[PDB]
Amino acid sequence: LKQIASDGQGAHPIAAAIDQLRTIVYREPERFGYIDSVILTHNPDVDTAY
Amino acid sequence: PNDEATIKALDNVIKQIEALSVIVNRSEKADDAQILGPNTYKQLLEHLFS
Repeated sequence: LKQIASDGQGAHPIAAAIDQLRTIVYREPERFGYIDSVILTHNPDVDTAY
Repeated sequence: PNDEATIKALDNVIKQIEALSVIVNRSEKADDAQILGPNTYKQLLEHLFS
């Protein structure tokens, strides 16, 4: 079966779909409800741009 | 190919990987040091004459 699959048998399209969607996941974190890191501090300095 | 078997296999393998990645290794063993208690030296019998 492994030899049968290696010889040109195509994968299910979802493989490429997941590969393409994972890139989207990286670029916009808060759309999927996760944050990379948090900072704990006693004297916060606000970002004026926001 | 039946496209519904590939989806089930992918879901099963993903569930297996997710389950394997949550196991934690934490041990809270005690120490081999022994708690000591109080003791009093005892007196052996003696005889005194002048």
